[PDB]
Amino acid sequence: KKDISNVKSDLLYAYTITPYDYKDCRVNFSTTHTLNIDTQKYRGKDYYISSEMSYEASQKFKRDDHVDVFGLFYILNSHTGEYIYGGITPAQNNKVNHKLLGNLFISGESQQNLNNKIILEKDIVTFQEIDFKIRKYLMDNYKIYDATSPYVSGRIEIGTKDGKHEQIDLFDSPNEGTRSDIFAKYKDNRIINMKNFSHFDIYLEK
Amino acid sequence: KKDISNVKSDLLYAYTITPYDYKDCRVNFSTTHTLNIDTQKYRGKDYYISSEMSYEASQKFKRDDHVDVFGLFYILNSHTGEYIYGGITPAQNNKVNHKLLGNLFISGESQQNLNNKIILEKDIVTFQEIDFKIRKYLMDNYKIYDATSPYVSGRIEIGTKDGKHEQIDLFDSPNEGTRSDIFAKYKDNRIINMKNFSHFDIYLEK
Repeated sequence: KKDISNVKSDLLYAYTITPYDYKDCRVNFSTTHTLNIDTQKYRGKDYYISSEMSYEASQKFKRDDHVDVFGLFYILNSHTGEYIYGGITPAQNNKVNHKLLGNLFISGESQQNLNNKIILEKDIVTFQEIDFKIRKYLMDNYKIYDATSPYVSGRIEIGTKDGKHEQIDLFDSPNEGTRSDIFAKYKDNRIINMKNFSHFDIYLEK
Repeated sequence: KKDISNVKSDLLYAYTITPYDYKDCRVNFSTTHTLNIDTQKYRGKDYYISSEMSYEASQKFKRDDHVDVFGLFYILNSHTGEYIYGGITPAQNNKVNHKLLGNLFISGESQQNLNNKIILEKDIVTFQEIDFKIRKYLMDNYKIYDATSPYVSGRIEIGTKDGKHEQIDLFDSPNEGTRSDIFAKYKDNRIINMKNFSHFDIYLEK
């Protein structure tokens, strides 16, 4: 397997990044595996976002649909395009604010309360957006990916109102551990409806 | 299976098209499944070709390589991009002319000589380019895809100097029979070196 210090290294680099956050963009057209979205209003002439997704995900969107974008690039220096995986939801029409409830469980420590630290402004959100914001919070506040951090494993659990949980591994660097490898998981464009969202639980093992 | 008149219908439409033929273009960058190539000198500002290929094929090309393009689009009305499958070879440096030798075998007729009808100007060529030129010749001269054509099956056989043959089905319309379906086969970017090329044989069954 891959050694923990390499994993952290990969992730520190990969997630130290500025996400693309564009609201209400029109889908120009679909390709075999991607959606080409108009971001000219934000980035200038001829600019577009190229979102690679699974077939099932893509079929939910068609030419001219209005969409919101939240994704992390896996390529740099790419002309008029910005390349990401998934990160697409139907455009949010009315303004909205969701203050998330959450808890932090660090090995051998007492539960920490993280309520209201993370706020979302969409009713329908991608796991990619949720994942990123939480990781960033953890990186910023707990330096989870620093070489000297004591964490050796951990995950995020998204809890829904039916009592179920969705897990997201926090220390996984597949294949060569490049952004393309690490962000590939977002290609399913998994989304969650805030109305079903309960709270999140983070587990870090020392 | 698919009925023959539908197949011909699909192919008539699909192959009635003007190919993109651009020489000496620079590769801008690679994505997970495509190559983004600079065609600004031919199509204008910000224009590019996007060539989708198999992993193995793509790895043969890197940023800044000079390449020649010969491909058929599978998408229309796509902004500053032109989308195709494969169709990429290392740029041809010196001028060249290859007059191909070939034969036509139509069921119950005598062999027809097709020598020198098809000419190539590259030493290294894609099957896509070879396939297209021959099909077009057949469409133009034998109307193989017309509803009233008598052909019910057939193929092209590319013969190499070692005595081997590569077959290309002339009447295959997979899946929904869209250009995306029919041209997907070109994604392997299969190429042939003219020095190994012997002649081609076409078989049409009535």
